[PDB]
Amino acid sequence: PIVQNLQGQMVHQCISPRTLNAWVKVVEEKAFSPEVIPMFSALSCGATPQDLNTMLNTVGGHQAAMQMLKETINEEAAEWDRLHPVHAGPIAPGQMREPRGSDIAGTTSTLQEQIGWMTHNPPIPVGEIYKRWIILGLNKIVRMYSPTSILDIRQGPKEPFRDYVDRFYKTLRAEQETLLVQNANPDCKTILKALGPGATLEEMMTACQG
Amino acid sequence: PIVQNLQGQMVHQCISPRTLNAWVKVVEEKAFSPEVIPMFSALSCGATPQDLNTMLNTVGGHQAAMQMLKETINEEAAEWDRLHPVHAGPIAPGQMREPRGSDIAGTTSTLQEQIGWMTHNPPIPVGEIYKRWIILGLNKIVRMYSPTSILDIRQGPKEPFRDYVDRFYKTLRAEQETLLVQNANPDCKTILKALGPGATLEEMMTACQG
Amino acid sequence: PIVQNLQGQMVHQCISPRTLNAWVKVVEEKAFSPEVIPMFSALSCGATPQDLNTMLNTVGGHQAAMQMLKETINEEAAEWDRLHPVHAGPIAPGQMREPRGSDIAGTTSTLQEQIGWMTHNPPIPVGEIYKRWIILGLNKIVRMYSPTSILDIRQGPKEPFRDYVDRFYKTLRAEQETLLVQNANPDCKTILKALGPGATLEEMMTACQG
Amino acid sequence: PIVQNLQGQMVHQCISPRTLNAWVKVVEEKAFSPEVIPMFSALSCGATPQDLNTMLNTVGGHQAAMQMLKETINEEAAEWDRLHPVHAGPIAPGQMREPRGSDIAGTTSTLQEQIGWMTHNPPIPVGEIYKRWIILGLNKIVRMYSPTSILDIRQGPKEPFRDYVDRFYKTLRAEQETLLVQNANPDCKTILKALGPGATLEEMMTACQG
Amino acid sequence: PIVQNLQGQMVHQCISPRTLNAWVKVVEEKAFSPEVIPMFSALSCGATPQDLNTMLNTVGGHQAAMQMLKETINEEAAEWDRLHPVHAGPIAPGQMREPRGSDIAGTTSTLQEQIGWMTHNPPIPVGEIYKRWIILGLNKIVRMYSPTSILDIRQGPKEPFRDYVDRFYKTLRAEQETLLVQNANPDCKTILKALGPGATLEEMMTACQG
Amino acid sequence: PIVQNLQGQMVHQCISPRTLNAWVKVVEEKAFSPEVIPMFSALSCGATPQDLNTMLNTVGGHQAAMQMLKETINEEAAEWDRLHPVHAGPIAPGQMREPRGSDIAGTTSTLQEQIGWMTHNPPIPVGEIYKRWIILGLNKIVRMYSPTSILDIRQGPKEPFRDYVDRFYKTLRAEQETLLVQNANPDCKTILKALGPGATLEEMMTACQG
Ligand SMILES: Cn1nc(NS(C)(=O)=O)c2c(Cl)ccc(-n3c([C@H](Cc4cc(F)cc(F)c4)NC(=O)Cn4nc(C(F)(F)F)c5c4CCC=C5)nc4ncccc4c3=O)c21
Ligand SMILES: Cn1nc(NS(C)(=O)=O)c2c(Cl)ccc(-n3c([C@H](Cc4cc(F)cc(F)c4)NC(=O)Cn4nc(C(F)(F)F)c5c4CCC=C5)nc4ncccc4c3=O)c21
Ligand SMILES: Cn1nc(NS(C)(=O)=O)c2c(Cl)ccc(-n3c([C@H](Cc4cc(F)cc(F)c4)NC(=O)Cn4nc(C(F)(F)F)c5c4CCC=C5)nc4ncccc4c3=O)c21
Ligand SMILES: Cn1nc(NS(C)(=O)=O)c2c(Cl)ccc(-n3c([C@H](Cc4cc(F)cc(F)c4)NC(=O)Cn4nc(C(F)(F)F)c5c4CCC=C5)nc4ncccc4c3=O)c21
Ligand SMILES: Cn1nc(NS(C)(=O)=O)c2c(Cl)ccc(-n3c([C@H](Cc4cc(F)cc(F)c4)NC(=O)Cn4nc(C(F)(F)F)c5c4CCC=C5)nc4ncccc4c3=O)c21
Ligand SMILES: Cn1nc(NS(C)(=O)=O)c2c(Cl)ccc(-n3c([C@H](Cc4cc(F)cc(F)c4)NC(=O)Cn4nc(C(F)(F)F)c5c4CCC=C5)nc4ncccc4c3=O)c21
Ligand SMILES: [Cl-]
Ligand SMILES: [Cl-]
Ligand SMILES: [Cl-]
Ligand SMILES: [Cl-]
Ligand SMILES: [Cl-]
Ligand SMILES: [Cl-]
Ligand SMILES: [Cl-]
Ligand SMILES: [Cl-]
Ligand SMILES: [Cl-]
Ligand SMILES: [Cl-]
Ligand SMILES: [Cl-]
Ligand SMILES: [Cl-]
Ligand SMILES: [Cl-]
Ligand SMILES: [Cl-]
Ligand SMILES: [Cl-]
Ligand SMILES: [Cl-]
Ligand SMILES: [Cl-]
Ligand SMILES: [Cl-]
Ligand SMILES: [Cl-]
Ligand SMILES: [Cl-]
Ligand SMILES: [Cl-]
Ligand SMILES: [Cl-]
Ligand SMILES: [Cl-]
Ligand SMILES: [Cl-]
Ligand SMILES: [Cl-]
Ligand SMILES: [Cl-]
Ligand SMILES: [Cl-]
Ligand SMILES: [Cl-]
Ligand SMILES: [Cl-]
Ligand SMILES: [Cl-]
Ligand SMILES: [Cl-]
Ligand SMILES: [Cl-]
Ligand SMILES: [Cl-]
Ligand SMILES: [Cl-]
Ligand SMILES: [Cl-]
Ligand SMILES: [Cl-]
Ligand SMILES: [Cl-]
Ligand SMILES: [Cl-]
Ligand SMILES: [Cl-]
Ligand SMILES: [Cl-]
Ligand SMILES: [Cl-]
Ligand SMILES: [Cl-]
Repeated sequence: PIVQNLQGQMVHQCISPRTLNAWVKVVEEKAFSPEVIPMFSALSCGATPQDLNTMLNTVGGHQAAMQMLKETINEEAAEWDRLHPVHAGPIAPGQMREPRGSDIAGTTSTLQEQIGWMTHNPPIPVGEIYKRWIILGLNKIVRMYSPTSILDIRQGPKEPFRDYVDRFYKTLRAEQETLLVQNANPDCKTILKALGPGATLEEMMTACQG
Repeated sequence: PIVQNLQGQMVHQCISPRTLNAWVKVVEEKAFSPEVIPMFSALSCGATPQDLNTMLNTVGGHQAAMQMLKETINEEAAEWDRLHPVHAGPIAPGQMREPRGSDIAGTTSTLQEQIGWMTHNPPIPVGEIYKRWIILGLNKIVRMYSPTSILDIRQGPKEPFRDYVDRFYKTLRAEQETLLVQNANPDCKTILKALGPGATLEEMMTACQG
Repeated sequence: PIVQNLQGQMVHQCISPRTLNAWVKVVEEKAFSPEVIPMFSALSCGATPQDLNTMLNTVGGHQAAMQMLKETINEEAAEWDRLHPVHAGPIAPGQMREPRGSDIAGTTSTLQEQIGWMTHNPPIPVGEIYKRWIILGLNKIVRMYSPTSILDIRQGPKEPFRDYVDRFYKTLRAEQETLLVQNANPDCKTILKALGPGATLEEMMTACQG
Repeated sequence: PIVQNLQGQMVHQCISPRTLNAWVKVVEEKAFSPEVIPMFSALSCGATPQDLNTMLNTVGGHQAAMQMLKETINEEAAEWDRLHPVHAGPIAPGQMREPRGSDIAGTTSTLQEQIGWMTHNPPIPVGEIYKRWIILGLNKIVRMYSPTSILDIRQGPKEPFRDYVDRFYKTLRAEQETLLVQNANPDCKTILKALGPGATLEEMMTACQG
Repeated sequence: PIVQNLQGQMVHQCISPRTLNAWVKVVEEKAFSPEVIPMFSALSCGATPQDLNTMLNTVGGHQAAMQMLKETINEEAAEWDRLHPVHAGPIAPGQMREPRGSDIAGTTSTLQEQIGWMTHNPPIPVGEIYKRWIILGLNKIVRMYSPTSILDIRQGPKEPFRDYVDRFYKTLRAEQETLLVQNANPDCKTILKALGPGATLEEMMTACQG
Repeated sequence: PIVQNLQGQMVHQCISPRTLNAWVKVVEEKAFSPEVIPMFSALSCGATPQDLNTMLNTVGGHQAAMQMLKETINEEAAEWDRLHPVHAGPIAPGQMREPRGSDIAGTTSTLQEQIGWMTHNPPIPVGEIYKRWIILGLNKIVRMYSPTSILDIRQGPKEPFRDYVDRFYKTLRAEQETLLVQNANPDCKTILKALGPGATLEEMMTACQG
């Protein structure tokens, strides 16, 4: 990634073995759960487009999702070229050429060019633009691999209300208020209807404790 | 987080994979025990609002508690806007705009803005203000998930006094003096009543050793 | 490797025990899966030819592949000498001699010479030239050890379409569009034929969900 | 803690996840064995009063001992106020207010104030003063939880003298010379009595080897 | 070891616990396999003669090999004194005395003297000279503990050619072309004889795939 | 320990949790094997007398040996006072008082005084003087706990000569040439007697391979 060192300058440093291993392990253990996306954004802090492709390439398996990640990046890269056409001409000394979509994705750009774009003044955050494309495609993967719909998360007759709300918002996070009340069991729904329409979650959970 | 480097300046650095993993593991192993709150405050030392949302997002499951954490942050953010209304006008060069409640929560604020607020002179510790909101909501979660009341922690007839005091103050910490004497078994309560009302814990524990 | 320190200068530092262990473990666990190649490129970030030979030497076993890696490096080193003949003459003060193929492979070159080449102005990235030779030979090993052909990856009658696409592009990555449709089961192929020839993968996967 | 950086100045840095985990694990595995006290003093090297409360708060369970640690800190803090009464008056620029007992314990003091006290010239080591209070209370816990008295550590008829001396000074360390000779078995005590009253331990152990 | 810090100067730093543990573990797990030698050279990067003796001393067991390592170092140290006799005389200020064989082995030399030799201008790499002696003796140990001769590595009638070449060059690496063809089974040797005398390994392996 | 930072000055830094854990684990797993002594010397690189007492205090159990370590340190400290009597008088500004035996052992000396002694010009290496006392006492512990004598290490009738030499020099290292030949079995001793009195170990091991 690009990290500010002891001085104020932004400089490139190699991706650490801990970062490489942490990203590989979180995909092996949690696949494409919703919490894998913010873990990816944190492990790729300040990452160059080369570092982003490194993390995505180290993932063995799940190639159906990774191929869908290819098509999404290609769609976003094509829209970038539609909105930012590169103007031909010799690049002035001390300046950088305009990045294309494939340049932001690290396909037609070198590490030196990515360092120049990200450390420019003003900078061209090609790493954050690429990560924004990857996270978008990763969110489409999480929604596609979401197994349960929010309409099928109903509280059991003996299920504690806390455990049911855990399953409700867990499914809601993968799929990306009153339905929570409607899907409760008859005993708790009677309690929640007498509580008022403007109750908080900690008020609803406290009312249906057992 | 924002860490003072070799020079005196405060600069941003990426959250480490060790910090990300340490927070995820402590929630998997201890859930919402009282000691998870100070562990969260230590792992989020100098954290920006972005780093705080990162730690809260990496938590898979327990979404009922995390959704209650949303409503608490929204309540504290709304009170911040009620006490600190943003005055319109162009921001002077070298200055930062006034943060709103959602800006402190990292919702409508960029990392660059959070760096400017936290490294300002004088600084606006939006990270510590946000963490103070999160810890408050986390304390409400610990009290809600506290299983046992302090009134039901009584010493057994054969239970050693040390083990009973362990259960007493463990429950007392989750729920957030004379009751300790009252809930002791008849043999130790006779000893403690003859010891005096101003005895220390190490004096009470020494008196009921067996 | 060669890492820019606190100052702007590029300086040599020893390869870390974490990097040594991470490369040995990834070969023990995944052998020559496609994702081992980008893991090798990331762990050898900024590596000198000496560090590259170190990583390749620490691999115990798989010597059939490592010997094929020798012949590939020898072929690329011989082509380098054919395109870059060293011109005889005394080396001027502050300058470096022209590297041969065996010099880039770290065979006839010292660490001091590799530091001088990589930190020259302009630099001679003998480490990146050598790594480009190693990755090329490693790609030939992955293709040789690829067990299944893409023609034999067909969807089962009861196999979910997601799992089949996982096996399809996993094999496709090792071997290095319409065939994916042709190798599907009759039920999904009927669905995909009525979808159109320009469908995306997430559209094809959504159409054959079961 | 407060660590001298590259320059000569003392600056604050966040407590590391390794330090947090090392202290939690050593209490889970060894509870209040005598060697836990020096482990606590080493892990809290240069720690601020905030870092000390962090380590003590991350301990789950053993709340009977931790509550006794509260009363000891309160006793030492009350004695500090009895010996160092704070004199009222406006604090001069560049100076710090006089710390109270609760200020040294991190109860009524901010991290900024603790940084100012510990980095003052001359410094006020509120962290070392607080740690001296904690270690004192921790030593009272070790002595209270010491199970065996030194009077009951006697050498068995077939017990090797080395193993018996191991149990002797292990108990002696928890409880905090001739008794070692008296508590030996008749065979070794006959040997030690003929050795002289001024024998060393390695001389006594060598004399009773079997 | 001696590592260049933030400035250009070479300075001594303590050997890390990770380096100490990594060397002890690799000897416990792989003993004296050929890949242990380059692992030793990498873990001892920039090591002083004191650090080299530290790594060799931390090895418990295998003392027969370590004693053979003593005699080899003594032989190389005696040859160094035969080629570099120390000339008597007072050492000038800012200069270092000429190292003997036992000085390079860290036997009659202090750490301060080793720092002065390795950081001299021009430097006397006593650490690299000592490591060159140790690696030479370690190579004699690997050849002595090599169990199988290359003449006894023959391909089985049903053994895949890939697995046989793995055993061939594994044995060849421990012992330190046409024989590979001769030791193949009759079916593959017929294929290799019709392939030509100038075939590569990947051509020979491809020809005998089954 | 005292480590040279980015500048040339020697400064104190806290002992790392990895160093604390590495020393505790090596005593739990290997007790007082000979290789524990050089592991202690490496982990205590640049350690102050306070850090040395920290490592020795974190050892739980083995108190018989640790108490023998007390008496040895007391003997060496008493000899230091006999050879270096402290001359009374006011200490000049910028100077340090003469250390006593208990000052070198960290008993009557503060960390600030130990920093002043070790960073003086010229320095007083009280840490290396103390470590030299500890290693001496640790060597007496290894010899006392050495179970087998070198006279009882004889080669079995069917024992391979390599395994027997492993047991020979392993015992020889704990206890601290021709005997190796005498203690061999009759078959190998006949071979070694016909080899000559000036044979090396690798020659003797090669001659008795089976
Ligand atoms: C090659 N490249 N081409 C693209 N677009 S394109 C013409 O339409 O195909 C494409 C795009 Cl859009 C984005 C980036 C890459 N990029 C990759 C990518 C990363 C990546 C992106 C993902 F979104 C998901 C990933 F997991 C990895 N790695 C690969 O794709 C490796 N891979 N190979 C094959 C196969 F063998 F089947 F072809 C398959 C894969 C993974 C996906 C399924 C099959 N690595 C690199 N390393 C070194 C140097 C440059 C690059 C690089 O620039 C791009
Ligand atoms: C999105 N946002 N919106 C809010 N308030 S609001 C209109 O009323 O809803 C809200 C508030 Cl108050 C605080 C912060 C966030 N914030 C989050 C939050 C963090 C967070 C806060 C918690 F207090 C508890 C957490 F675990 C995580 N992450 C999410 O909330 C992710 N999430 N999504 C859904 C669902 F899919 F169900 F919608 C659910 C969750 C977790 C809780 C239960 C369901 N991440 C971010 N990352 C990247 C960039 C910005 C942001 C961000 O600004 C805020
Ligand atoms: C010695 N050298 N010679 C070559 N070309 S050449 C005349 O034709 O043979 C050759 C080439 Cl092309 C590339 C680099 C090396 N290089 C190696 C190589 C690395 C390497 C390259 C690979 F591509 C695969 C690897 F795993 C390791 N290590 C070895 O080869 C060790 N090894 N030994 C034997 C055997 F004993 F069988 F001979 C075998 C091996 C491994 C492969 C199978 C057998 N390490 C070194 N360390 C210290 C100092 C210099 C060097 C070094 O310069 C070169
Ligand atoms: C709150 N505070 N108050 C005190 N003195 S006082 C009026 O008489 O009670 C007291 C004293 Cl003397 C010392 C320090 C604290 N301090 C603690 C303490 C640390 C601590 C000290 C110990 F010596 C042992 C510990 F483990 C932890 N943490 C707590 O005490 C948490 N806790 N809560 C309860 C309960 F819920 F039961 F109340 C219990 C505990 C732990 C002990 C048993 C019950 N953390 C903090 N974090 C953030 C900011 C400030 C602070 C803080 O200033 C002080
Ligand atoms: C003592 N010294 N003497 C030598 N040459 S000499 C007169 O002929 O014997 C000799 C040589 Cl040539 C090389 C270096 C050492 N050196 C060792 C050596 C390292 C070493 C070298 C190896 F090549 C293999 C190793 F594993 C370790 N450590 C030891 O040897 C410890 N050891 N002790 C005994 C025994 F007890 F049996 F005597 C045995 C061993 C290990 C080998 C088998 C028995 N450590 C040290 N630490 C602190 C300070 C200085 C030194 C040191 O200078 C030298
Ligand atoms: C206290 N002190 N006194 C000594 N000499 S003296 C009057 O004759 O007794 C003595 C000497 Cl010579 C050397 C150093 C210490 N030193 C220790 C020592 C370290 C140490 C040295 C060893 F060589 C072996 C060790 F493991 C630890 N720690 C202890 O001894 C703790 N301990 N306590 C008891 C008991 F409870 F039984 F008393 C026992 C032990 C361990 C040994 C067996 C019993 N830590 C400290 N921490 C904080 C601050 C100062 C100090 C300290 O200065 C010295
Ligand atoms: Cl790392
Ligand atoms: Cl995976
Ligand atoms: Cl794959
Ligand atoms: Cl831009
Ligand atoms: Cl369901
Ligand atoms: Cl419930
Ligand atoms: Cl569910
Ligand atoms: Cl990390
Ligand atoms: Cl969890
Ligand atoms: Cl979730
Ligand atoms: Cl403010
Ligand atoms: Cl109960
Ligand atoms: Cl009790
Ligand atoms: Cl309970
Ligand atoms: Cl490391
Ligand atoms: Cl392997
Ligand atoms: Cl091998
Ligand atoms: Cl070039
Ligand atoms: Cl198949
Ligand atoms: Cl499916
Ligand atoms: Cl398959
Ligand atoms: Cl850490
Ligand atoms: Cl615990
Ligand atoms: Cl608790
Ligand atoms: Cl003071
Ligand atoms: Cl007992
Ligand atoms: Cl004994
Ligand atoms: Cl006992
Ligand atoms: Cl380390
Ligand atoms: Cl071993
Ligand atoms: Cl040994
Ligand atoms: Cl030389
Ligand atoms: Cl064989
Ligand atoms: Cl094969
Ligand atoms: Cl074999
Ligand atoms: Cl550490
Ligand atoms: Cl132990
Ligand atoms: Cl103990
Ligand atoms: Cl001295
Ligand atoms: Cl024996
Ligand atoms: Cl043998
Ligand atoms: Cl034995």
